[PDB]
Amino acid sequence: RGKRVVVLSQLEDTLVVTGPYKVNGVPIRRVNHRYVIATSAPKIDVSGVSVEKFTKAYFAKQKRSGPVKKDEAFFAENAPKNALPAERIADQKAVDAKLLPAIKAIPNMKEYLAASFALSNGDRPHLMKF
Amino acid sequence: AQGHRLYVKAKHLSFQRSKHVIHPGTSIVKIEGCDSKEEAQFYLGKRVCYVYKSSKAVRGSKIRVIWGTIARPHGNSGAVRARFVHNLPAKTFGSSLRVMLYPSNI
Amino acid sequence: FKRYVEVGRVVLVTKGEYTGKLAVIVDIVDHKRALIDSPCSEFPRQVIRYGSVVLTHIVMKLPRGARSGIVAKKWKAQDVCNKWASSAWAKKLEAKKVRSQLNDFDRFAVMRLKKQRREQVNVAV
Amino acid sequence: VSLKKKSKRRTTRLRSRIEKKAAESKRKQKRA
Amino acid sequence: ALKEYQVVGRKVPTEHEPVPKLFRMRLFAPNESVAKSRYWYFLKMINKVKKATGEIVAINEISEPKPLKAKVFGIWIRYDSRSGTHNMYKEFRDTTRVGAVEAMYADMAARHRARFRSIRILKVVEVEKKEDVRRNYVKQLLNPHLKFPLPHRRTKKVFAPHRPSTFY
Amino acid sequence: HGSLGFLPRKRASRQRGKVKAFPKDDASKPVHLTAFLGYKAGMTHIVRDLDRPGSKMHKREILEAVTVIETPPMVVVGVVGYVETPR
Amino acid sequence: DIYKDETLTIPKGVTVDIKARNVTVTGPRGTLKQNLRHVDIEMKKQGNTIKFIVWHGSRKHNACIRSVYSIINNMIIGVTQGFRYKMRLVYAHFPININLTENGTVVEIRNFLGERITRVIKCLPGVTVSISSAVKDEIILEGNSLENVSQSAANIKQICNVRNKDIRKFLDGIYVSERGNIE
Amino acid sequence: SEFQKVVVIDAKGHLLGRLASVVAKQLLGGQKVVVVRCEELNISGHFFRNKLKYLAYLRKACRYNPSRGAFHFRAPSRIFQKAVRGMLPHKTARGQAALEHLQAVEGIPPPFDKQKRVVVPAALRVLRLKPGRKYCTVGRLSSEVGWKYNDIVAKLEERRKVKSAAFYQAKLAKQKKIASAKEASPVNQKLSQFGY
RNA sequence: CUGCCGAAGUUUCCGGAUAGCAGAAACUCAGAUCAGUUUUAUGAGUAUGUAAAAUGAGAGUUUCUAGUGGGCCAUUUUUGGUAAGCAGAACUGGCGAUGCGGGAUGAACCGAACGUGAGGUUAAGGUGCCGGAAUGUACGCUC
RNA sequence: AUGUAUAAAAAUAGAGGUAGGCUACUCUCCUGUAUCGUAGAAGAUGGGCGAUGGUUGAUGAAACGGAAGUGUUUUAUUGACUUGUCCAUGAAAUUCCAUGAAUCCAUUGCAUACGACUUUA
Repeated sequence: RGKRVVVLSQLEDTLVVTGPYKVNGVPIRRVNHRYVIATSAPKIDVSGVSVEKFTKAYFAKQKRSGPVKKDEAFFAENAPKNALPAERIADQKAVDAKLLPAIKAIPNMKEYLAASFALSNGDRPHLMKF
Repeated sequence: AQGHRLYVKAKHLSFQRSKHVIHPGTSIVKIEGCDSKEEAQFYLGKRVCYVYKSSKAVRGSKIRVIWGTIARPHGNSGAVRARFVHNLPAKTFGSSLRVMLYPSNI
Repeated sequence: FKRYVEVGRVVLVTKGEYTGKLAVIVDIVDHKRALIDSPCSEFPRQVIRYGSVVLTHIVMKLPRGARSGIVAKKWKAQDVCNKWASSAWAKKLEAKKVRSQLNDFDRFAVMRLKKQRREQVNVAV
Repeated sequence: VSLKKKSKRRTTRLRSRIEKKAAESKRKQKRA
Repeated sequence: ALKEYQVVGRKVPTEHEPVPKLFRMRLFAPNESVAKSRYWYFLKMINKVKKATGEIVAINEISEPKPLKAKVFGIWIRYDSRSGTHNMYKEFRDTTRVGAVEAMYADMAARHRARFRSIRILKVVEVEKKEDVRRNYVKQLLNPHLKFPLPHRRTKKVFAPHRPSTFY
Repeated sequence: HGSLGFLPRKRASRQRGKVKAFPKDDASKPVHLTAFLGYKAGMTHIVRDLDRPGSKMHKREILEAVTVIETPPMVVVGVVGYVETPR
Repeated sequence: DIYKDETLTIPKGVTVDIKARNVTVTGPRGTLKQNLRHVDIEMKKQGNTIKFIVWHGSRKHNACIRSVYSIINNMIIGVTQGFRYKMRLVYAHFPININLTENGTVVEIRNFLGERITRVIKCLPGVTVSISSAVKDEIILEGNSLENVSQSAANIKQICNVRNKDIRKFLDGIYVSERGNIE
Repeated sequence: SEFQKVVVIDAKGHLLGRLASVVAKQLLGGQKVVVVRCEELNISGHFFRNKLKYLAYLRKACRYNPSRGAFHFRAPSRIFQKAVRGMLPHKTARGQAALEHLQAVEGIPPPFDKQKRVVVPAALRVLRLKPGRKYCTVGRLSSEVGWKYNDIVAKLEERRKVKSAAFYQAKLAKQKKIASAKEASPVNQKLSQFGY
């Protein structure tokens, strides 16, 4: 929450989005369009990054078919370090590599995604125009 | 400390009522910063939550939440009507509510 | 006093769809209504109530009941446009107007801008 | 509080007889 | 919102009166239905023409020919009071005949507490010459150097931080 | 009944009569005390010349009952400061 | 009426400042400060002319314009010529003894109607009392404020009042004889 | 618009009922309200009329233990608290909790003289009364019906105004230095396009 | 215990019958009859009575069997009046068998007529606070 | 609680200044939609460049605050952080919302229906 993210493509229902992982460390994710604030920030190129590999099945979680879960070794498993194959870091690093020159060229883009959005005193969302 | 509060501050005014008959199913919520029914249209359908604290540690946490949704404006002053999953207690009149920014349509 | 409801005085509309628009009182209808006109085409000559406008310090030399064309000619000759802007009141209103149509990315740039502005806090001891 | 010496608001029996007083005035004018 | 309506009407043609006289009235009403009702009321009270025997031959709203020219309107009315028989003459300065009548109705209901049905407007005229003006407050309006500070200014956001300027 | 200025009609909460009002403070007068504490021993009667001008018994002897209170000197053991407040 | 105004020409008087409606009229004779907050009137100062202006005022408030005008003119007269009141003692049998203290701001009256009570009156500020030798049993009250001088005369007269006696036959008292200016 | 957890209201120049009506609703909304300078409140109507109103209020008494009768409070803050209390459901537990969130005082005591004091435009006498309308001050009304601390509040307020003025001069002098050094930084004109 | 139907609230003759209102049973009737209604026409004195289109509804009888036969309030006409009240009729209304919203509170005032619920919208009355809802807009008057 | 951020005074038919000698100047007001503050794995790890400041934690202080002063400064250190301007790592699979005295027992009688009260021990 509060992280600023770049939209890669529109899925069937969600949006495949990811902040440049070298900027804000937000992996590729499906995000429902009802939990997104579209800003008037300048558009970042996306034609240079290939998105067909980003499918609902690709993001899908392995089915369990059972209520079983909840174990210490289970939580020691998964984790950002492992249980995700090296191709996942590979394609994202390709994404950041394709995305970084675009954000670098136009000023303030890197710091903007580094910062996290939040409301302050005297902020009224219905009157502010993102 | 200015890096959070993605919600809007609100207050539980009272229940939807006549002079003598109260209808606890829907509550009247004053979203602060909203001063007309036109501005209340922005907050229609947003998710409002009532956050309170309890002695028992349910789920290892002492913080409980009652969810709800803004339905329609109430009057000309910018107050709205909200329906919660559990009808809010009458002791929460004048208490603080949290209006989320989702489901977003901006 | 410094503001008198008189023919030729420039007013700023505060209520109605023309809020923020500049006008000049062409005639005094009565104690509670006046006829105004503006050189701008989007602002039509109309009768408005004093409660909807604020009397500005600017007064132009304009004959009573001048038509729209004469009012525009007098307005351009006496350069009331940029005469109102010369006041700090207009600059504040425009600065307020510019700020409200700002967006999130501009607001982010502003905080960096004003914090670079603040980083000095250098005053001679 | 009110500074009056009488309650400006009367009793329901008092207002009821006032409508009867209004009835008397109609009787005085129309028939009597 | 009152509207000025030209209502022309006449009794239904008959053998005795194959060409009935057409009577026209300029009368103000919120809508055409009220105007035609008021027209019938005046016609009955003057010519004794029954509503059933008559018919409305034309109804037309009349806009102000010069809504952007400030004028002075003098109105003669038959005020209905406790005694129910009084004649008054008033003068209002504005840019529209409808506005003057609206001000007339508001003024009479304010000062004399007279309702719409009790009041009947007898005639409305436009006093173009300054000299025929009979009212001092109107004459003070027609002075050439009219200038005065704005009166009755008075000016959610409760709890203002500073005090109001309530001045220039 | 008697005077209503004394209607509480209850036992006094205090054995020693508390002073409720002190004489108004004046800066012009130099520093002095205003009260003392004694013990009622008893009374007797005395004969005193009546130097009362205009009285029927001017320049004459009168018998007056007079109360005697023993007042050994008091020891000033402390001081208290009082601040004026809107309360 | 939309506009009702009164115009006043100020004299050599030094300052006629009306800051916060407070008229601090300073003249060669002296200075008087008075308050005009009781009236909602515009005091516009221009050169040697002062305008009291009321816009859209009613008859009740418009009556205050002239009253404000008069008190301004009266106090201006005070700072320039001032006011002197001549009060002549009137007695039939018992002489009225008047004593002046601290240059006359307090007047002590004794032996009125034979009474043994000393009637002490303190005059209002800016009023000095003197006994003129030109005319016997004559008291002169000179000052800057016409309000203060006339009030002082009224207080002295009311103190020396005849009670329970036929005023037709008992003429005893002190009464004001002339009301004028020092120059 | 927006709330504050604690709100200090400068009652000077306000109207009794208009300020009380706003305050009572705010208390019910769950806000904590501190009203300072309750002796400077104003009431529409001339003093003698308002004095007679208070005298009529004092007249309410029983024939059995006037202690059982209404307790008439003369302090200006207590007069304001009475106005607020009649606008709350005080016989009800909700109204009782509303009252405990109100703190009306005379003058500005130390814990609040160093805090910001907002005003209520809906209750300001200048914005609500036609000029030339008679009005009275609660401090004068209180002091004439039994309040005996008008002078002490007056003296204490004069000292506070002196100390407050001295603080302002230091703040104003400081603000001028930042104001002078503000345009020294070029960035203020470099990107003033954003309206700042 | 639940459900369904559901009055009369008073004529007309000597406390009873007749009738009225409510049901049941058994019939005939839909190219038929009705109506707390309005037109049209006729006369007669804006009303009246008589007869013949509009609108609505399936419209009729027979037997026999319950309960009811008060009052109160209000409008209008009229009869007298009287310090002034009011008194006498007629008239149809409202209550009465009936909760509910409003009128601070209420047998007669304003709305509204009721299975259990969700949503929406209103009547009457309201929108400073108690109290849900504009310390709304515009024009005046009043201290 | 989610920035728990903001202390002139008075007037409203006027104020506040700046610049001047209570009087001559001009400027500002027309609410806070302001000002302060706000980038960082709830905020990680290092490296520069440029300030020579800012924000504080713990000590040591001296001046100030009495209306309810329980807080204001000035600081002398020490320990941190600094985003003022640039860089380089890390972030994830949580792979679409959920968060020491007093009392009784005694004593007194200045007190007393009984308690209480005043004493003494």
